[PDB]
Amino acid sequence: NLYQFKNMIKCTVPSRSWWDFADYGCYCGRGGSGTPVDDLDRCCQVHDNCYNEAEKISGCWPYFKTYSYECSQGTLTCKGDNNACAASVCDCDRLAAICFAGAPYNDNNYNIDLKARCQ
Amino acid sequence: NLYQFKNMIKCTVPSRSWWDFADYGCYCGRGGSGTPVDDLDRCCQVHDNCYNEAEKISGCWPYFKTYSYECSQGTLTCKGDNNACAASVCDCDRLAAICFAGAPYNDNNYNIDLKARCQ
Amino acid sequence: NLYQFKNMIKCTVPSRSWWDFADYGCYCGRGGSGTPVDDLDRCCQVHDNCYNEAEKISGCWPYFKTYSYECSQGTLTCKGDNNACAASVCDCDRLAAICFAGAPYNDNNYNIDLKARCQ
Repeated sequence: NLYQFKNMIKCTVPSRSWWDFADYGCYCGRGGSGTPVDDLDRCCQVHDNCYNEAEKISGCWPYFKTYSYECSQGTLTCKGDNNACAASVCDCDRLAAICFAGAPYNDNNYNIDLKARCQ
Repeated sequence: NLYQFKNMIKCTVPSRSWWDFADYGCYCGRGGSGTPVDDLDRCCQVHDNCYNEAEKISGCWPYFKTYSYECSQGTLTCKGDNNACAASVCDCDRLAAICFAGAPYNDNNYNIDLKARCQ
Repeated sequence: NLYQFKNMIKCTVPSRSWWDFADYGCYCGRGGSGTPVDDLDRCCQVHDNCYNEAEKISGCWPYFKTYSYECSQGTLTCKGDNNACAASVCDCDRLAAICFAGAPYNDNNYNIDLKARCQ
Protein backbone atom coordinates (compact mmCIF):
# COMPACT_ATOMS: atom_id res chain seq x y z
CA ASN A 1 0.00 0.00 0.00
CA LEU A 2 0.93 3.68 -0.16
CA TYR A 3 2.43 3.73 3.31
CA GLN A 4 4.68 0.73 2.61
CA PHE A 5 5.89 2.37 -0.56
CA LYS A 6 6.80 5.49 1.39
CA ASN A 7 8.73 3.24 3.73
CA MET A 8 10.73 1.58 0.98
CA ILE A 9 11.90 4.99 -0.27
CA LYS A 10 12.96 5.64 3.30
CA CYS A 11 14.99 2.40 3.23
CA THR A 12 16.88 3.26 0.10
CA VAL A 13 16.87 7.12 0.29
CA PRO A 14 16.91 7.85 4.07
CA SER A 15 18.39 11.27 3.41
CA ARG A 16 15.27 12.42 1.61
CA SER A 17 11.72 13.09 2.60
CA TRP A 18 8.92 11.12 0.85
CA TRP A 19 7.39 14.47 0.03
CA ASP A 20 10.28 15.25 -2.28
CA PHE A 21 9.26 12.47 -4.61
CA ALA A 22 5.54 13.38 -4.44
CA ASP A 23 5.53 16.30 -6.90
CA TYR A 24 8.60 15.85 -9.07
CA GLY A 25 8.76 16.10 -12.82
CA CYS A 26 5.90 14.95 -14.95
CA TYR A 27 5.35 11.45 -13.43
CA CYS A 28 6.34 11.59 -9.76
CA GLY A 29 3.18 11.86 -7.72
CA ARG A 30 0.77 13.04 -10.35
CA GLY A 31 1.61 12.54 -14.03
CA GLY A 32 0.94 10.07 -16.78
CA SER A 33 1.71 12.56 -19.67
CA GLY A 34 4.81 14.29 -21.06
CA THR A 35 8.32 12.84 -21.39
CA PRO A 36 10.37 12.10 -18.29
CA VAL A 37 12.24 15.31 -17.59
CA ASP A 38 15.12 13.34 -16.09
CA ASP A 39 16.25 9.94 -14.77
CA LEU A 40 14.25 10.13 -11.55
CA ASP A 41 11.18 11.25 -13.50
CA ARG A 42 11.67 8.15 -15.64
CA CYS A 43 11.68 5.94 -12.50
CA CYS A 44 8.29 7.33 -11.71
CA GLN A 45 7.22 6.68 -15.30
CA VAL A 46 8.27 3.05 -15.09
CA HIS A 47 6.56 2.55 -11.66
CA ASP A 48 3.38 4.02 -13.25
CA ASN A 49 3.49 1.48 -16.08
CA CYS A 50 4.15 -1.20 -13.51
CA TYR A 51 1.10 -0.35 -11.50
CA ASN A 52 -0.89 -0.46 -14.71
CA GLU A 53 -0.06 -4.05 -15.34
CA ALA A 54 -0.71 -5.05 -11.73
CA GLU A 55 -4.17 -3.62 -12.15
CA LYS A 56 -4.86 -6.18 -14.85
CA ILE A 57 -5.20 -8.65 -11.96
CA SER A 58 -8.85 -8.73 -10.78
CA GLY A 59 -9.32 -6.90 -7.53
CA CYS A 60 -5.80 -5.42 -7.57
CA TRP A 61 -5.74 -1.80 -6.41
CA PRO A 62 -2.05 -0.92 -5.98
CA TYR A 63 -2.25 1.89 -3.46
CA PHE A 64 -4.60 -0.04 -1.18
CA LYS A 65 -2.96 -3.50 -1.36
CA THR A 66 -0.89 -4.32 1.69
CA TYR A 67 1.99 -6.64 0.97
CA SER A 68 4.72 -8.44 2.95
CA TYR A 69 8.30 -7.25 2.60
CA GLU A 70 11.33 -6.26 4.70
CA CYS A 71 13.85 -3.48 4.60
CA SER A 72 17.11 -4.69 6.04
CA GLN A 73 19.60 -1.85 6.07
CA GLY A 74 19.23 -0.41 2.58
CA THR A 75 18.07 -3.75 1.24
CA LEU A 76 14.54 -4.48 0.11
CA THR A 77 12.94 -7.90 -0.19
CA CYS A 78 9.36 -8.87 -1.03
CA LYS A 79 8.29 -11.95 0.75
CA GLY A 80 6.77 -15.13 -0.63
CA ASP A 81 3.69 -14.86 1.57
CA ASN A 82 1.95 -12.53 -0.88
CA ASN A 83 -0.92 -13.34 -3.29
CA ALA A 84 -0.68 -12.32 -7.00
CA CYS A 85 -1.70 -8.74 -6.46
CA ALA A 86 0.44 -8.26 -3.33
CA ALA A 87 3.44 -9.91 -5.09
CA SER A 88 3.21 -7.73 -8.22
CA VAL A 89 2.73 -4.50 -6.31
CA CYS A 90 5.59 -5.10 -3.91
CA ASP A 91 7.90 -5.68 -6.84
CA CYS A 92 6.88 -2.44 -8.54
CA ASP A 93 7.50 -0.55 -5.33
CA ARG A 94 10.73 -2.38 -4.55
CA LEU A 95 12.12 -1.59 -7.99
CA ALA A 96 11.05 2.09 -7.78
CA ALA A 97 12.82 2.61 -4.45
CA ILE A 98 16.05 1.15 -5.87
CA CYS A 99 15.68 3.35 -8.96
CA PHE A 100 15.09 6.48 -6.85
CA ALA A 101 18.36 5.63 -4.99
CA GLY A 102 20.65 5.76 -8.03
CA ALA A 103 18.90 8.63 -9.82
CA PRO A 104 20.08 12.14 -9.00
CA TYR A 105 17.52 14.57 -7.59
CA ASN A 106 17.21 17.93 -9.36
CA ASP A 107 15.54 20.63 -7.26
CA ASN A 108 14.40 22.62 -10.28
CA ASN A 109 12.36 19.65 -11.46
CA TYR A 110 10.44 19.77 -8.21
CA ASN A 111 6.91 21.22 -8.29
CA ILE A 112 7.12 22.25 -11.95
CA ASP A 113 4.65 23.80 -14.37
CA LEU A 114 2.95 20.71 -15.75
CA LYS A 115 1.24 22.48 -18.64
CA ALA A 116 4.45 24.26 -19.69
CA ARG A 117 6.76 21.23 -19.28
CA CYS A 118 4.63 18.12 -19.90
CA GLN A 119 3.00 16.91 -23.14
CA ASN B 1 -13.44 3.17 -5.31
CA LEU B 2 -10.88 5.52 -6.89
CA TYR B 3 -9.45 2.84 -9.17
CA GLN B 4 -12.85 1.83 -10.50
CA PHE B 5 -13.69 5.50 -11.25
CA LYS B 6 -10.40 5.78 -13.20
CA ASN B 7 -11.46 2.71 -15.17
CA MET B 8 -14.86 4.16 -16.02
CA ILE B 9 -13.29 7.24 -17.61
CA LYS B 10 -11.10 4.82 -19.54
CA CYS B 11 -14.28 3.11 -20.75
CA THR B 12 -15.84 6.30 -22.07
CA VAL B 13 -12.74 8.40 -22.89
CA PRO B 14 -10.17 5.78 -23.91
CA SER B 15 -8.26 8.41 -25.85
CA ARG B 16 -7.36 10.29 -22.69
CA SER B 17 -5.25 9.70 -19.65
CA TRP B 18 -6.99 9.71 -16.28
CA TRP B 19 -4.33 12.21 -15.22
CA ASP B 20 -5.82 14.71 -17.65
CA PHE B 21 -8.93 15.02 -15.54
CA ALA B 22 -7.00 15.01 -12.24
CA ASP B 23 -6.09 18.74 -12.27
CA TYR B 24 -8.49 20.46 -14.55
CA GLY B 25 -10.38 23.61 -13.85
CA CYS B 26 -11.52 24.44 -10.36
CA TYR B 27 -13.25 21.18 -9.55
CA CYS B 28 -11.58 18.33 -11.36
CA GLY B 29 -9.29 16.65 -8.88
CA ARG B 30 -9.05 19.30 -6.23
CA GLY B 31 -11.71 21.93 -6.06
CA GLY B 32 -14.97 22.64 -4.36
CA SER B 33 -14.79 26.47 -4.91
CA GLY B 34 -15.05 28.94 -7.85
CA THR B 35 -17.53 28.58 -10.77
CA PRO B 36 -17.02 25.83 -13.35
CA VAL B 37 -14.67 27.34 -15.94
CA ASP B 38 -16.22 25.13 -18.58
CA ASP B 39 -18.48 22.17 -19.33
CA LEU B 40 -15.98 19.50 -18.17
CA ASP B 41 -15.25 21.54 -15.02
CA ARG B 42 -19.02 21.47 -14.40
CA CYS B 43 -19.05 17.65 -14.67
CA CYS B 44 -16.51 17.56 -11.92
CA GLN B 45 -18.56 19.95 -9.84
CA VAL B 46 -21.64 17.77 -10.23
CA HIS B 47 -19.65 14.60 -9.35
CA ASP B 48 -18.48 16.36 -6.22
CA ASN B 49 -22.01 17.30 -5.16
CA CYS B 50 -22.96 13.70 -5.87
CA TYR B 51 -20.27 12.37 -3.58
CA ASN B 52 -21.46 14.73 -0.85
CA GLU B 53 -24.91 13.16 -0.96
CA ALA B 54 -23.45 9.65 -0.91
CA GLU B 55 -21.55 10.54 2.27
CA LYS B 56 -24.85 11.19 4.03
CA ILE B 57 -25.14 7.39 4.25
CA SER B 58 -23.44 6.15 7.43
CA GLY B 59 -20.06 4.60 6.75
CA CYS B 60 -20.00 5.70 3.11
CA TRP B 61 -16.57 6.89 2.01
CA PRO B 62 -16.79 7.31 -1.77
CA TYR B 63 -13.15 6.89 -2.75
CA PHE B 64 -12.70 3.77 -0.67
CA LYS B 65 -15.99 2.06 -1.49
CA THR B 66 -15.62 -0.83 -3.93
CA TYR B 67 -18.71 -1.39 -6.07
CA SER B 68 -19.87 -3.77 -8.77
CA TYR B 69 -20.20 -2.55 -12.37
CA GLU B 70 -19.20 -3.42 -15.91
CA CYS B 71 -17.84 -1.53 -18.87
CA SER B 72 -18.90 -3.17 -22.06
CA GLN B 73 -17.48 -1.35 -25.01
CA GLY B 74 -18.07 2.31 -24.09
CA THR B 75 -21.10 1.28 -22.04
CA LEU B 76 -21.24 1.55 -18.26
CA THR B 77 -23.60 -0.32 -15.92
CA CYS B 78 -23.78 -0.44 -12.17
CA LYS B 79 -24.90 -3.80 -10.94
CA GLY B 80 -27.65 -4.66 -8.51
CA ASP B 81 -25.28 -6.50 -6.20
CA ASN B 82 -24.34 -3.32 -4.40
CA ASN B 83 -25.42 -2.07 -0.93
CA ALA B 84 -26.68 1.56 -0.62
CA CYS B 85 -23.25 3.11 -0.42
CA ALA B 86 -21.85 1.07 -3.27
CA ALA B 87 -24.96 1.72 -5.36
CA SER B 88 -24.90 5.49 -4.87
CA VAL B 89 -21.18 5.87 -5.50
CA CYS B 90 -21.23 3.79 -8.71
CA ASP B 91 -24.02 5.99 -10.00
CA CYS B 92 -22.01 9.14 -9.31
CA ASP B 93 -18.99 7.70 -11.12
CA ARG B 94 -20.94 6.23 -14.03
CA LEU B 95 -22.61 9.61 -14.63
CA ALA B 96 -19.29 11.49 -14.43
CA ALA B 97 -17.71 9.23 -17.00
CA ILE B 98 -20.51 9.81 -19.48
CA CYS B 99 -20.30 13.54 -18.73
CA PHE B 100 -16.59 13.59 -19.38
CA ALA B 101 -17.28 11.86 -22.73
CA GLY B 102 -19.49 14.59 -24.17
CA ALA B 103 -17.66 17.56 -22.67
CA PRO B 104 -14.87 19.17 -24.72
CA TYR B 105 -11.37 19.16 -23.15
CA ASN B 106 -9.61 22.52 -23.10
CA ASP B 107 -5.82 22.37 -22.58
CA ASN B 108 -5.53 25.83 -21.06
CA ASN B 109 -7.92 24.91 -18.30
CA TYR B 110 -5.49 22.23 -17.26
CA ASN B 111 -3.33 22.79 -14.21
CA ILE B 112 -4.57 26.42 -13.80
CA ASP B 113 -3.93 29.06 -11.17
CA LEU B 114 -6.57 28.27 -8.58
CA LYS B 115 -6.21 31.51 -6.68
CA ALA B 116 -6.43 33.63 -9.81
CA ARG B 117 -9.22 31.66 -11.46
CA CYS B 118 -11.37 30.21 -8.70
CA GLN B 119 -13.52 32.00 -6.13
CA ASN C 1 -9.55 7.91 8.01
CA LEU C 2 -9.26 10.76 5.48
CA TYR C 3 -13.06 11.28 5.30
CA GLN C 4 -13.43 11.46 9.05
CA PHE C 5 -10.66 14.07 9.23
CA LYS C 6 -12.49 16.13 6.61
CA ASN C 7 -15.59 15.91 8.78
CA MET C 8 -13.73 17.11 11.88
CA ILE C 9 -12.61 20.31 10.15
CA LYS C 10 -16.26 20.73 9.14
CA CYS C 11 -17.19 20.48 12.82
CA THR C 12 -14.79 23.18 13.92
CA VAL C 13 -14.56 25.35 10.75
CA PRO C 14 -18.03 24.95 9.19
CA SER C 15 -17.58 28.17 7.32
CA ARG C 16 -14.73 26.74 5.27
CA SER C 17 -14.38 24.10 2.57
CA TRP C 18 -12.06 21.20 3.31
CA TRP C 19 -10.44 22.01 -0.02
CA ASP C 20 -9.19 25.26 1.45
CA PHE C 21 -6.85 23.41 3.77
CA ALA C 22 -5.82 20.90 1.06
CA ASP C 23 -3.18 23.08 -0.60
CA TYR C 24 -2.17 25.68 1.90
CA GLY C 25 1.33 26.74 2.77
CA CYS C 26 4.16 24.24 2.79
CA TYR C 27 2.56 21.50 4.88
CA CYS C 28 -1.20 21.61 4.37
CA GLY C 29 -2.03 18.85 1.96
CA ARG C 30 1.32 18.14 0.47
CA GLY C 31 4.43 19.27 2.30
CA GLY C 32 6.94 17.97 4.76
CA SER C 33 9.63 20.59 3.94
CA GLY C 34 10.21 24.33 4.42
CA THR C 35 9.20 26.30 7.49
CA PRO C 36 5.52 26.92 8.33
CA VAL C 37 4.65 30.12 6.49
CA ASP C 38 2.05 30.91 9.12
CA ASP C 39 0.09 29.65 12.12
CA LEU C 40 -2.25 27.42 10.07
CA ASP C 41 0.75 26.07 8.12
CA ARG C 42 2.23 25.14 11.47
CA CYS C 43 -0.97 23.22 12.42
CA CYS C 44 -0.46 21.14 9.36
CA GLN C 45 3.18 20.62 10.22
CA VAL C 46 2.29 19.41 13.71
CA HIS C 47 -0.44 17.07 12.33
CA ASP C 48 2.17 15.65 9.98
CA ASN C 49 4.62 14.94 12.80
CA CYS C 50 1.70 13.41 14.73
CA TYR C 51 0.89 11.04 11.88
CA ASN C 52 4.56 10.01 11.74
CA GLU C 53 4.45 8.89 15.37
CA ALA C 54 1.19 7.00 14.83
CA GLU C 55 2.88 5.06 12.02
CA LYS C 56 5.33 3.70 14.52
CA ILE C 57 2.54 1.34 15.56
CA SER C 58 2.59 -1.82 13.41
CA GLY C 59 -0.12 -1.83 10.78
CA CYS C 60 -1.12 1.80 11.45
CA TRP C 61 -1.84 3.69 8.22
CA PRO C 62 -3.34 7.03 9.27
CA TYR C 63 -5.37 7.89 6.16
CA PHE C 64 -6.97 4.48 5.93
CA LYS C 65 -7.63 3.90 9.63
CA THR C 66 -11.28 4.29 10.59
CA TYR C 67 -11.83 5.44 14.17
CA SER C 68 -14.73 6.23 16.45
CA TYR C 69 -15.46 9.85 17.42
CA GLU C 70 -18.28 12.36 17.62
CA CYS C 71 -18.75 15.98 16.71
CA SER C 72 -21.27 17.56 18.94
CA GLN C 73 -21.82 21.14 17.97
CA GLY C 74 -18.26 22.34 17.40
CA THR C 75 -17.02 19.84 19.94
CA LEU C 76 -14.81 16.86 19.06
CA THR C 77 -14.39 13.70 21.07
CA CYS C 78 -12.49 10.53 20.32
CA LYS C 79 -14.15 7.50 21.77
CA GLY C 80 -12.72 4.77 23.90
CA ASP C 81 -13.77 2.04 21.50
CA ASN C 82 -10.64 2.51 19.41
CA ASN C 83 -7.55 0.29 19.25
CA ALA C 84 -4.07 1.91 19.61
CA CYS C 85 -3.85 2.95 15.97
CA ALA C 86 -7.40 4.30 15.82
CA ALA C 87 -6.94 6.08 19.15
CA SER C 88 -3.71 7.77 18.12
CA VAL C 89 -4.96 8.86 14.73
CA CYS C 90 -8.23 10.26 16.07
CA ASP C 91 -6.19 12.33 18.53
CA CYS C 92 -4.02 13.77 15.76
CA ASP C 93 -7.08 14.64 13.72
CA ARG C 94 -9.05 16.06 16.64
CA LEU C 95 -6.13 18.33 17.59
CA ALA C 96 -5.65 19.50 13.98
CA ALA C 97 -9.30 20.50 13.66
CA ILE C 98 -9.10 22.58 16.85
CA CYS C 99 -5.84 24.11 15.63
CA PHE C 100 -7.37 25.03 12.29
CA ALA C 101 -10.25 26.74 14.16
CA GLY C 102 -8.07 29.23 16.03
CA ALA C 103 -5.55 29.85 13.27
CA PRO C 104 -6.24 32.71 10.80
CA TYR C 105 -6.60 31.74 7.12
CA ASN C 106 -4.47 33.76 4.69
CA ASP C 107 -5.59 33.62 1.03
CA ASN C 108 -2.16 34.35 -0.41
CA ASN C 109 -0.70 31.33 1.31
CA TYR C 110 -3.13 29.20 -0.62
CA ASN C 111 -1.82 27.20 -3.58
CA ILE C 112 1.68 28.77 -3.35
CA ASP C 113 4.90 28.18 -5.22
CA LEU C 114 6.46 25.37 -3.20
CA LYS C 115 9.88 25.66 -4.75
CA ALA C 116 10.03 29.42 -4.28
CA ARG C 117 8.57 29.41 -0.80
CA CYS C 118 9.51 26.08 0.85
CA GLN C 119 13.00 24.83 1.75
